[PDB]
Parts: sequence; C-alpha cells; structure tokens
Amino acid sequence: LHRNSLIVLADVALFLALYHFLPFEHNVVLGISMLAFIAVLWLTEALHVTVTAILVPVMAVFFGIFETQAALNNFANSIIFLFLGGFALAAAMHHQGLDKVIADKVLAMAQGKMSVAVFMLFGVTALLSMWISNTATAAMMLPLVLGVLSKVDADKQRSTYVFVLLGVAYSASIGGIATLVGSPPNAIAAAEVGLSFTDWMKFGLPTAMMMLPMAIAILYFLLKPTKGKVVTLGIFGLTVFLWIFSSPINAALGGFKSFDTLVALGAILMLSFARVVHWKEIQKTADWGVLLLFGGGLCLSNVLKQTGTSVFLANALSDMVSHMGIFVVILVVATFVVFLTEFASNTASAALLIPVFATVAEAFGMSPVLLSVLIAVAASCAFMLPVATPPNAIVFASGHIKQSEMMRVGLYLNIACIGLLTAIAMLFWQ
Amino acid sequence: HRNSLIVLADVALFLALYHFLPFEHNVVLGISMLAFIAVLWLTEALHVTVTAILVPVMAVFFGIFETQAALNNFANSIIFLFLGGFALAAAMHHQGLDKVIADKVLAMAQGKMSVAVFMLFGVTALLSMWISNTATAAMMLPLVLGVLSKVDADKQRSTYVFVLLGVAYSASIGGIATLVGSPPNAIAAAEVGLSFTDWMKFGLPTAMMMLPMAIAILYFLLVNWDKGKVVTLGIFGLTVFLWIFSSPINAALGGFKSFDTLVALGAILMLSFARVVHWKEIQKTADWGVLLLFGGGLCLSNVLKQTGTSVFLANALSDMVSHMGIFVVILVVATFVVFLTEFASNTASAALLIPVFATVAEAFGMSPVLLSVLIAVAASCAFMLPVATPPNAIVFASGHIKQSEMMRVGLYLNIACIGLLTAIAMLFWQ
Ligand SMILES: CCCCCCCCCO[C@@H]1O[C@H](CO)[C@@H](O)[C@H](O)[C@H]1O
Ligand SMILES: CCCCCCCCCO[C@@H]1O[C@H](CO)[C@@H](O)[C@H](O)[C@H]1O
Ligand code: NA
Ligand code: NA
Repeated sequence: LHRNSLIVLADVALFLALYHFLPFEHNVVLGISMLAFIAVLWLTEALHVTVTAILVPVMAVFFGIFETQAALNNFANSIIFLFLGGFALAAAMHHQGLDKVIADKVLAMAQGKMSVAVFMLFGVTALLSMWISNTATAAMMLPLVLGVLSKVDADKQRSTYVFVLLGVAYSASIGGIATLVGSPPNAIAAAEVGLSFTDWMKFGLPTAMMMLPMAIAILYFLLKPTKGKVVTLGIFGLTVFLWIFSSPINAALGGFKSFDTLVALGAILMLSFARVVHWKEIQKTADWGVLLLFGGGLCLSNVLKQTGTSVFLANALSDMVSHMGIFVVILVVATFVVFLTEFASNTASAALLIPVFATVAEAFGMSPVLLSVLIAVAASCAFMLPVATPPNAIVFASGHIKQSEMMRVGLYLNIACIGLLTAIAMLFWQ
Repeated sequence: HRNSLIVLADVALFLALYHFLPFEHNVVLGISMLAFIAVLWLTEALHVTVTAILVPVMAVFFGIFETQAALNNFANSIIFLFLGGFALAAAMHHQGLDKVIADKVLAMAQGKMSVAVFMLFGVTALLSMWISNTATAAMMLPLVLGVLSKVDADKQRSTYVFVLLGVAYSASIGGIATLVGSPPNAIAAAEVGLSFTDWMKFGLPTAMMMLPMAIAILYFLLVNWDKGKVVTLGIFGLTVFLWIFSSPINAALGGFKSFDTLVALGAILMLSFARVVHWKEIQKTADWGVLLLFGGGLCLSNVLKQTGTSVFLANALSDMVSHMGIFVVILVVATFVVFLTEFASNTASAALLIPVFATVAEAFGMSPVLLSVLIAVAASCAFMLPVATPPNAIVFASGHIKQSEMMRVGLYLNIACIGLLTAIAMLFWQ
C-alpha cells in the first residue's frame, strides 16, 4: 500500500468510469469494464493474484452474469486436478530426495571440475524443471551452482553468476515449457482449449529443446568463459508413460473423458498407497492459489463469452486482422514476450490474455489453440530483469549479480525468442 | 506392515462384494463402494484426502459419472464458504485478535483461578465457533498451563480435571454452533442445503446447553496490546452481520443463490484489500485436505443416489425402522456418538454417515436435515479417549496420566449428550 491500496481505488474509478459511459451495449459494457478492471489488478499486482481470481466469480453472479454455483464450478475444472497431481508427483519426488540425487549424479558425471559441469547444471535445471517448478527448481539449484564455483572465485569475472548463475535461472524457465506441468501458463492454455498432456507436450517439448541451446549460446557469446525410493522414480515413470500414450490406452479402455487427469489423480493415489509421500508434504508443496487462479481465468473466459464481449471484440477487430496475419498477427502477439518482463507474473499475464485471444479466435472460427499456446509459451520467456520471473530474483541475490547485464543479455534472448517462436508457430501452421 | 495390509483387506472385501453380492449391478457397485470407502475412512489407512480423491476416480472408471461432473463436486459452494472461514481465522490469528480476545477477557477476571478457569472455557468456546478446534486447542494449552503454575501440585486434579479437559471439551462444544469449524457441520449443510443462519438455529442453542453440562459433569466428578487488529474485528463483525442477516438482505437484493458463500468470499476480499492478511497466510492456515474431503465426500452421496444403493438400503431397512422409530432411531443414531471416540476421526466419520443416512432418509420420503444435523453434532461429541479428536490428544502432557480419567469422566458426558441431542432433536420435530 497505500499504492496498491489506491490503485485498486483508481481501478474502481476506472471501472465505474467505463461502466457508466462507454455506451456500446450493456452486456458488452459489462464484459469490457470487467475486462479492463480485472486487466489491471492482474497486471501490476494491486491485490494478490489469487484474490483478484476469487474476485472474478463474485463479480459474475452479482451483476447476474452467472449463478453462484455455476460461476464456482469453474474451479473444479479438470486441468486444475491434472496440475494438482503434478504437484503431488513433484512433492514426493522431492521428499524422497530423488532430485537431490539426479543433480548429485549428473553433475558428478561431468568428471573433472568446471568445463562441462556448468552445462550439466543447465540441463539438470531444465530437465528437473520440466516436472517440478521453475522458482523451486531454480532455488534448489542455486546452492549447488555456488558450490561448483569455489576455487572458481574469480573477482574476474563473469563465470560465477553471469553465465552459470544466470544460465541456471534461464534453463529453469525454459524447461518450464515442454510439459503441461509446469509452469502454470501451459496449464491455462490447456484448460482453455482442452489440450492433452502430450497434446501440449508435442509443442513445448521440442520448442524447449531448441530455445535452450539457443539461449545458453546467445548467453555464452555475450559473456564468458572460465536408496529404496526407486518406487517413487518408477511410479513417476509409469505416470508419465500413462500420459504420453494416454490416447491408445484410453481409447483401449473406452471412455474415458479427460484421461490425463485420472492418470494424474492416479499418481497421488499410487504415491500415497505406496507410502512414498505423506499428504502433509503434498498439501505444502501444492500451490493452492495457482489452482485457484486457473479457475479465476476460466470464469473470466465464460464472462467474456456470456456477455458477448468476445464476439464484439472480434467484430471490431475484424477489418484490421483480415489485412495483417496470421504471420503479422503472431509476430505481434509473440511480441508480448517483451511484456512478461515488466510486471509479469507470467501466470497472471497468461491468466489475462489467453482467455481474450482464444475466445476471439473462436468468433473468427479459427482454433483457439495456436494463439493460446503461443501466448502461454511466450509468457515463460521472461528474462532480462528481476523480476519476475523469480528464478531471476533467485539468482539476482548474491555473487556478482548484474542488473544491467540481465538487462542487456535478456534483450538478445527475448528477441531470438520472439523470432524463434514466430518461426515454429508458422511451421505447425502447416 | 500395519496400514497397507488393512488396505489389501479393503480391496479383498471389495472384490468379494463385487463378485458375490446377489443384486442387480448398480447396487453391487454402490454397496461395494460404500463398503470399501467406509472401511478406509474409518480406520484411516489411506489418509483421508487420499480416500476422498478415490471416490471420484472409482466413480468414473466404473462409469457411474463422467469425469468433470464428478469433479464438479469438489467446487460445491459450501467448500468455498469454509475457505471463507479459514481466511477470517487466518487473519484474526495473524493479527493477534485471538490472543487479545483471550488475554483481555481472561485477565479481566482480575484475581486469579476460580473465575479465571471458567474464564478460560468461555473464551475457548468463543474462539472455536469461528477459528477451529485443533487450532483453538493447541492455542489454549500454554495459556492454560500458565494460568496453572502456582499450583504445580501432585495434588491433584484442577489441571487434568477442570483445566485440560474443560479446555479440550470447550473447543469441541464450540465446534458446533456455527457452519465454520469444525468440518462436519459444513458437510451437513452441504448435503441438505443449510444456510449459516439455519445451522445456527440448531447448533448454537445446542452448544449453549451442552457446555455448562460438560463443565458441570467435569467438576462434580473429577501483556495485552489492542493494535490496528481492530479493523480485523470490524471486518469479522461485519461478515458475521451479513451471515446472520443473510436472509432478509439477500431478498432485498434478489437471487442470490448461496449468498453466504458470496458473503464469505467477499470476506476474503475485504480482508486482503485491508492489507490485514496475505495469501501466504490464508494458504498456510486453510486445511485444503478438508476442503478436498468435502468434495469427494459429496461425490459419494451422489454415487449412492445414482446407483440406487440409497433406496436399496432404504427398502432394506424399511421394516426395521417403520415399526421402530422415530424416537428409537434418533436415540440410536445419536448413541452411535459413542462412535467417534473409539478409533474416532470426527470429520471422516460424518463424511461417511451423512451421505448415507441423508440419502436413505430421502428414500423414505423424509427431509434429509434432522438426521444429518444430528450426525454432525454427534460427530463432535468426542470425549473419552484421544484421538480423535486432536484436542483430546493435545491436552495430554503432564496430568495426561488422565488416561482412564478421561475415559471415566467422558463416559457420562457421551451419554449425557445421547440424552441431550435426543431431547433437542425431538423438540425440533416441529
Ligand atoms: C462486487 C460488485 C457488485 C456489483 C453489482 C451491480 C449489479 C447491477 C445490475 O446490472 C444488471 O445487468 C443486467 C445484464 O446482465 C441488466 O439487464 C440489468 O438491467 C442490470 O441492472
Ligand atoms: C484406481 C481404482 C479404480 C479401478 C476400477 C476398475 C473398474 C472397471 C470395471 O467396470 C465395469 O465392468 C463391468 C464388466 O466387467 C461393466 O459391465 C461395467 O460397465 C463397468 O462398470
Ligand atoms: Na517448471
Ligand atoms: Na470450531
């Protein structure tokens, strides 16, 4: 506060302002004033991300857009649960100390000292993050990353943090795509368009395994150089096997309608029956307010719809768009890759935009998928400043940080991103 | 290997029932499931929350429901109202509104002891109606063991008699009386469609009789601040004003459909707008596994209704009860309040029994309410051995040698109530 406290107030004014004049049509007035109002709180963060989320539904309902239980049922949506057991799988894989060994194992696999070790770290960050979490994975990775440079002290110069520490934060964010879980933007794409685990994986996984080298290499030239729980490991693999091949498997049992969730809910089940994780540790590791957030953004979408806003937008958007894209259109949306670097919460960014862009592509009768993936894949591309995203913050503390060296470097990457994404987006468009 | 084996038995029992039960199919499933489930919730070999996730998963694999529609139960509007509760308390604790209400009421008795212990009971009950029990208990403990210091005596009771039981029990009696804390009361209102103000119509005057009674039978047998936490109290009061008056307010609006959920939800706003409590705190405070349990439990009441196991059981007991009750029923249903207690688990108990009793009572052409209320209130009547409830299990340090002492003192209490619930419940027959 009082900043945040007033901003809300400013935003209430903004709403009342739009709501009361903005003549248009009443139910579009609603959608817009609401759209804008929520557009603010989630950008910045004037309230907490999760609060505004819980704000969304009560604002439908009152205003009569929905009825309480229907507005609420948004939270029960299946991807949320897919995500929930994503968390569970991590939580277990942590508390049994599986990740600890992975790094200890792959790092030490580097044999001697430094040279290769650094890159090892990068991969293990990306691989590990694929599954666990960005910040979490970055945080955990950081202390091992300091250990690798000790006799590597180097008042001169860049290796200690610039590169390796900065590399890590970046790897942490890159393999954050590549899997529907996590980070949460992927989840929110998936919720919106109804992607399967492997559906999303088809896109991210490769985009990730290119953007990674591209990033580290860009990074390189602008700097440089100098135990019984296998059950967990196995339960992990089966759950992931079940996810990839979900299609034939589900096909082959009949049904099943959102298999990937049952596969996931199926993990927490086998994990807790196998006695390899306690629910306390699930409940802690689980970010309950992202799951809450998912539903917020789902409710938003249905608001944009019932209200008529999502169609109105596309109407007004029409003449303009028919002239430009899709190649200019996706260059341009992919240019909100620059936009997760300013106040982000890539989550809250994704939370805001995907509903808007997917549900307009719907009144144009194209697939909400392309934009919805891209927007989400772009939001994870946040580099160039702490913060967000937090892995940046994580690395920014301690040894020879930069603050303008992030700034420089993150610019050449963020661009080779906006380029690389536009590139791929175009290919899958064939 | 303990628990895991109990699980195997539970699976062995299921396969038995599934293959050998001689009725239709849907009933074979329904019964089969009501059994395996019940076995797992009573005991707890799975945890609980794990069990609750299981309800939906079976239900969709046996085709009873489709994935979402099953999952949609998790988002029922009462879970949110209970989340509401959790934040209201997340806040009043974070601020110290609990300690203050406690300290200032307690110390108010000036000269110590006699008035001061009874001071303690009223406070613990007040603090419970809103916050929690386990929470409210562990909080009262130190404050209790301090109040009794000057008498450290091996002579004798006055800790293990009036203090620690009178404390632990006051938590539980205050457990009732409001929809928020502990969960059974929610579970009931959840299934039979009760408002905050309805459930108090019963629960409150029930906990007011009951506290003195638990205190009487327990006798004859066995600095301060005030900071800006004042706003919290204002918010709290206001929330409780709308909750009480929800009825005439709502209709002076129209709708609104689950107004009390809105009211609760709005509380989460007012609180976090007033910069009085963070999400970090609401999240750490809330018991997500209960919220989760709430839903999966609901999924189960729905499994009964559908598979027609509800009328199976209803028709099954048709002769026994039609010539038996009602009186005998309620006396009997209540007297299963000796249940909890042994092997206990006050929540998980009510989580099995309400769906069951509620949905039969419907099958009989009877308002679900009265029974389901009774079952919850009863569910909180845990005295004699710990656990459950945990309040019991808390107060064991020091005069904890009580052991039998509880068992003894508690037996009268248990029965005392078997008469009391049966009285009120019959008078409520109007
Ligand atoms: C926490 C925020 C509380 C906001 C409550 C404001 C409610 C105002 C009602 O709007 C209504 O919308 C309808 C269309 O949907 C119109 O038909 C109707 O004429 C109009 O009255
Ligand atoms: C993680 C625990 C979940 C495991 C549950 C597996 C249940 C599969 C059985 O389905 C049932 O089989 C019958 C024939 O065999 C069919 O007639 C019927 O349609 C169908 O209801
Ligand atoms: Na991640
Ligand atoms: Na309580």
